[PDB]
Amino acid sequence: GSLLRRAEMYQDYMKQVPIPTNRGSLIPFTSWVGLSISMKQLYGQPLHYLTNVLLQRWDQSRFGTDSEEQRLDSIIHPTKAEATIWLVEEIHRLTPSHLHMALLWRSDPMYHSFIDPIFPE
Repeated sequence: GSLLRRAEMYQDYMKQVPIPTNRGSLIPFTSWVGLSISMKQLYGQPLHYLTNVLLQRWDQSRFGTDSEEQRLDSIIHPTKAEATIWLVEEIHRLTPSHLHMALLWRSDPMYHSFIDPIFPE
């Protein structure tokens, strides 16, 4: 039963945050985490634990490349990138159980580092 109270409160909160229907202009970016910070600044909403973990994994995945350094937004267009993040965020708001979240957090000693603070409102 470890972490069940906080997982339930967390998922109950995130499932109720609406995905913005009105979008801004394209956001230049050089990392997925960077793009997510821009989105949090501009739209003033948190992103889900599962989104923050996924974006960090996408950034980590680029390391070790044989290619020369290249801006991420020269590979994935910012409009598509932001759309991707809102799509995965909607999945993570609407589908996972709080039991599943508690199970992940039991195995992730740093889980709190992927949970956003409360935003104004």
